[PDB]
Amino acid sequence: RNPSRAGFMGAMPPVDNKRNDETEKPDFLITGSSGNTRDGQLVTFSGGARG
Amino acid sequence: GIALGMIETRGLVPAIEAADAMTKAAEVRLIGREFVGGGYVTVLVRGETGAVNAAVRAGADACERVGDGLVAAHIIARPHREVEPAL
Repeated sequence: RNPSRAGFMGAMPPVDNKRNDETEKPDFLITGSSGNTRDGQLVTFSGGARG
Repeated sequence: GIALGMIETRGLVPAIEAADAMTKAAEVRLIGREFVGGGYVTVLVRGETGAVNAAVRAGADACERVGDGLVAAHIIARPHREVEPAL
């Protein structure tokens, strides 16, 4: 029909998954992070260093 | 409560945790907290033999896993008359 054009050469834009970094371990629960286990910031030695 | 127990550890995260368990366990009286020096902290407790035993065992096993934990803990059933100079 109406002559379109191709151009581009690279198709879809390179969208990055904002989720990345990781590297270290999330800061001892209580601030974010799902799943997991450990303790409700119990008096247990874990407490802060619950990990 | 002539029967005497005492909880000693390195740093007082376990010391106050154990003392909390002490008072938490029975009608025991915390008579003194002492800074040994070099990081050791001691907490004294007075009461009868059974109550002191329950308190000391509860606190010791509770505090063995917190931070750096207990160092040692035992009980005196019939403390000598020198306890008053000792406190």
